[PDB]
Amino acid sequence: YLASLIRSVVALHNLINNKIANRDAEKKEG
Amino acid sequence: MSEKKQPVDEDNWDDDNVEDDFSNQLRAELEKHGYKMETS
Amino acid sequence: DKKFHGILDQGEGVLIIFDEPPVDKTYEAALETIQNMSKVVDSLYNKAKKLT
Amino acid sequence: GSGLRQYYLSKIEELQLIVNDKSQNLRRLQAQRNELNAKVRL
Amino acid sequence: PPGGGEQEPPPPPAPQDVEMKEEAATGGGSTGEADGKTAAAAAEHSQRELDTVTLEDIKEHVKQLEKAVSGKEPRFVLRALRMLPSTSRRLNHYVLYKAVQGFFTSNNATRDFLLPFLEEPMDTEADLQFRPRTGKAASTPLLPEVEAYLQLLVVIFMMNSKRYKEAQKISDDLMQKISTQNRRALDLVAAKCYYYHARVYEFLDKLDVVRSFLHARLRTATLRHDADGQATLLNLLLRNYLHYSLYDQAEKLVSKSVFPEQANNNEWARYLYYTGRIKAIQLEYSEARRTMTNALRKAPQHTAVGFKQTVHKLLIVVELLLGEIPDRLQFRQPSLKRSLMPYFLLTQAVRTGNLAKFNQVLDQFGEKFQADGTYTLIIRLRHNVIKTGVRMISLSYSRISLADIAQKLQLDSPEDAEFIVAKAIRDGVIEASINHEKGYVQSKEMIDIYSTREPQLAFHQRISFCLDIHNMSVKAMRFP
Amino acid sequence: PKNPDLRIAQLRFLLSLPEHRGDAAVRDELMAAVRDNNMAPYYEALCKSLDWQIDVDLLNKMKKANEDELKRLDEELEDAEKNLGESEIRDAMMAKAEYLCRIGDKEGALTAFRKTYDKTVALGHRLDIVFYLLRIGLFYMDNDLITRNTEKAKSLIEEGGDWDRRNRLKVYQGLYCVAIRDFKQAAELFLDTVSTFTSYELMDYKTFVTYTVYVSMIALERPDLREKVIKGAEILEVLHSLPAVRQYLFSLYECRYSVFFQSLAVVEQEMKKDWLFAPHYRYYVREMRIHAYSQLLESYRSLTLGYMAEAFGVGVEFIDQELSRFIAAGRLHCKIDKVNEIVETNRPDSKNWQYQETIKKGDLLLNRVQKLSRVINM
Amino acid sequence: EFLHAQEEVKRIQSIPLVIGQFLEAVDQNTAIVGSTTGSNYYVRILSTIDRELLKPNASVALHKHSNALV
Amino acid sequence: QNRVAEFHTELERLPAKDIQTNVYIKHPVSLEQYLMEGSYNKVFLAKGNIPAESYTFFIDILLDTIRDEIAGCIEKAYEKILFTEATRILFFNTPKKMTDYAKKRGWVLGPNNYYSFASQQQKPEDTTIPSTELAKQVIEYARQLEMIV
Repeated sequence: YLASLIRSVVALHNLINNKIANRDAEKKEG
Repeated sequence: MSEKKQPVDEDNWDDDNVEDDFSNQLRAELEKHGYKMETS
Repeated sequence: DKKFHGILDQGEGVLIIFDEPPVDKTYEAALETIQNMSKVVDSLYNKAKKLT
Repeated sequence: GSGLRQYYLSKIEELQLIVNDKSQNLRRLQAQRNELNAKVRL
Repeated sequence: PPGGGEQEPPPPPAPQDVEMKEEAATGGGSTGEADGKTAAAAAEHSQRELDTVTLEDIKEHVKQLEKAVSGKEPRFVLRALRMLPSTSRRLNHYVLYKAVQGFFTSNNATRDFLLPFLEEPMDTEADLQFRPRTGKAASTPLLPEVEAYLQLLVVIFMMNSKRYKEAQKISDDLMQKISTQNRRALDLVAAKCYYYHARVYEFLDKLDVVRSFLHARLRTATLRHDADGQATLLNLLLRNYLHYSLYDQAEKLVSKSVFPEQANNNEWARYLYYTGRIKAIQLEYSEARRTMTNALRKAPQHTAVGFKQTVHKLLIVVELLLGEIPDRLQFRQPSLKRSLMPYFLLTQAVRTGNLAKFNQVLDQFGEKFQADGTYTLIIRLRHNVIKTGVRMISLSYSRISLADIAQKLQLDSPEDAEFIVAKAIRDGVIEASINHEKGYVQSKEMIDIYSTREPQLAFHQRISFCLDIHNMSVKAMRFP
Repeated sequence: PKNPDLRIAQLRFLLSLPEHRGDAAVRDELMAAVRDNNMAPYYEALCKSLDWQIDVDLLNKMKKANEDELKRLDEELEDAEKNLGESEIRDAMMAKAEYLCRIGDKEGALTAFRKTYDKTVALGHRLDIVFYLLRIGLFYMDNDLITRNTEKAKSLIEEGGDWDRRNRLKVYQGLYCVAIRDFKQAAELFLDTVSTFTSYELMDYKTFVTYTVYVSMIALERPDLREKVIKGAEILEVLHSLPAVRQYLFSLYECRYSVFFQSLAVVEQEMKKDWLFAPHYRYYVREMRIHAYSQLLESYRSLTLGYMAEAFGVGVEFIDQELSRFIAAGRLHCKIDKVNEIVETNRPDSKNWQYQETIKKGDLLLNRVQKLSRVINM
Repeated sequence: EFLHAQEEVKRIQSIPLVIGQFLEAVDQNTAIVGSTTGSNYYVRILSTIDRELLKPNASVALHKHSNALV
Repeated sequence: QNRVAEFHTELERLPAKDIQTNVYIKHPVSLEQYLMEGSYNKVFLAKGNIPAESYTFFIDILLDTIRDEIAGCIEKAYEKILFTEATRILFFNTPKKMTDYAKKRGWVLGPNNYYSFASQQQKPEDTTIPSTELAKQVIEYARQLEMIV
């Protein structure tokens, strides 16, 4: 239960780090 | 139903077990908080 | 004063001796990692708040 | 139309929705294969 | 006139610049994600849809005379949009009518002319396929009008603009329903109007016409499309079944439509709260107070929003219907300081044994209590006056006599003692048992929570919860 | 001057709030009113305090000639600019702003102290200025604005220990750091007692120790608090002087549970004629009762309250209604008994307690990642 | 196949190896080492080496002919 | 008829009608305010206040619905009582109420007592009946964690 509680937070870092890199590379391209 | 049947004859929101736990010593520990690092 | 692993009884006049378990170590280190995981989500919470 | 077209026009909706759905799912799996293939080739 | 004359040029161009461009970018970007972006179930203009919740409630209310917003509506409703040469004509008209606002006078449509302005979305080869665009352009007759909070004789033209918008449900359900999922945009539009058309039907009588409408509007869910459209109408279905005081509530329980699985952490938060009051009136408390507590902590993330004032009010009411004693102002607000002061006195007399003091305050502050919608406390609060005392004793004493628990409760006699010790076990207060050899009330202690499989029962849900977040993360990641 | 100015604001803190206790209060308020050129805070007591004496003409000439002693030089300076240095000289506002705090009010202090703030950029000048804002922060007791400049001096002025502004880092553990957050800022931050002497501005040491022994026995029950209060030597000398400190210490550690009501009432009788008269035992007595009980209920798991009738005090019914207050509201983990006359205790296990704790933190972090899942991704 | 690919790189060691010392790193996967042959080079590094082992000025192995970090 | 959920949803529609007047509703809600704390056969001490005609047909059901859970609670941890505790306190010194309890229920008055019977269980446990299905959860744990999601 400890190991799942960190693994979910680790995969949540990869969301925001991708969602920042997605739209900010878009909004400067346009 | 069932009479529980018998034969014989301020504003202290658990801030009361805080406040009735609280009545005689600390009021000069309310801005007596900072004087302690040249002697002690 | 922890000189001794025992317990007393007033209603019995009886001293009772038990041993010591070394068990409570995994759960102790478990909850402190939760205190660290509380802050890294907070570090992500303003990161999404500062920019979507 | 309500009895002879609407049986098809309402049914082609969800046939469009799943093709709409898994195309997003496909291109996610497409890019992940291109990461490992560029990793193995290098 | 020298003081107020020079203060006239700065107020127009700030709505003429940024209030001009925001929906000009939104109406362009959502259109490009209506034409493109086949998977536009979650547009990024859904956050702009969440912005338009917050935008026009504070950005503009009136049409801003000295000619600022009065020229927006004849510009933005004059949209035919034929093709790339005859849309670039209109793309010039985003620029050309700006001189009509600034240099010239605008077209003043004081609450009435917008309904004949809905012929320019028919004039000269207009578009009916862009029911998001015209659906937002059916919200825009309301957006200066309704949100100015007039509620005065244009309520009927609020209604007629919504009938044109209910005719846009007809254009969704009959006119070229080809796989665009615009209802999930229109349902939030069907929310926005029916927050105030709710208020409109609070300024007038009952809603049995809309009840026939809302059941049919709920009917097209679960077959055609189902996300957040079923949910928001279900609170609109529940709130006036609740506001009307009839039986009304077992219908809600058998209304087996509770579960559209999410509502973006805002509608689902209050949805638990509306049904929390429902389960509270049929005397179930512990199941009620745990979704009362769940609704308070789910979306409180503002400052005294108004129904946060109400869920914090009703929460320890039902916890003063079991008899545990939390009281109130540990999270106090400036909009709560006034609304705590009768509720202030209400919970202190529970712990004390004085009831005429409680009947004093109820007689003193009953008008505020009756304003809150909590009439039926007193028929069941005098219940918990002696239940709070007996649980406090049973939590204190491990093995209490009947012959002693009375005289402490100013209860005079060892029969009036266990005149509170035969339904409390039946109501689930104390574990304790009573022998008719001693008449003593003794309870035991729970030890087997770690000795027997309590923890791995609770863990299996939370293991399954944490893996779902990992599954929601990876499925929603690689959009680049 | 300003170093014996601690007494005036403390005696002013003492007078009016006990309404019955006002005979000896006015007998030395007259020392604080018309003497020492004290000017403001009793004219604002014109409808608060007593009828009056004629304090008008005798002192408005004494505020005038002493202002006229000062107000000529401060506003002009121009004196050593005759030999053209920086067109100024530094002898004017740094030497007379102290009168503008002692006898001049906070308004004459606030405009002078910021004026000499930008005058000199040294920490050693910003030493004495910020400490005067904090000493006047006790004087007019505006105890919210002077909570700021402590942290503003914690940020920039505090660069270490190493005898320094430690002079008034005796403004960092008894004026601002432990007030009404006090459970552990008395605990962690009272570890050092390391000096003795009373210099010309250390006017309070021996009665200051009576604070830090009455707050000493609070931090830690018995993981060796006994060394720092009994095996300590500088604390040993004052309890050798003061029996009321010594007997109250040696009641608690030596487990004389019967003499607690004696030793608490002597502390209570000391708390009858003390200046601290607005918000009181935000730790003490019936936590010190539960501090007495947590060590008494320890080592005895089957206890009888007939033994409590003489080992701790009298009133069999008084202990019984006392423990009914403590158990029933979430403290003092035990289960009292009726006519068997037993005080039985129960404890959590080495795993039942932590399973109760991990179920609390697990719900908070789960509720947290509920919200952040839906802030992003629609 | 990527774990079969890591193992097949490992023929590059084969122990006629020479010893240098790590000095600095420019960017991703390219660094500077100081050899024990007296001179100083600008080399390439393998993707296999875990990057936690770097900067004590660590003792490193180098290829004979091509002189890379191995 | 134990419709206390139906009771407190009925009172929502008549706020001042049910309280400020209407003794034909004020008496059944003062009945219910009696029916909160300890006044359920104090109710029978207030039996003789009927404002209408007799109301007998539903105080007989109120006679029925009290005296049977009275019999249910004496089957419970209220273990055994002599005849005179059933006399003074239930109510009504002896009519064929003793025929009511001896025939609807058991509790035969033998030698000077109403006698209780066995009301306990054995409490068996296996805790390896879950060992088939707890293994099903563990296989499911490594199932979704290994699958390419």
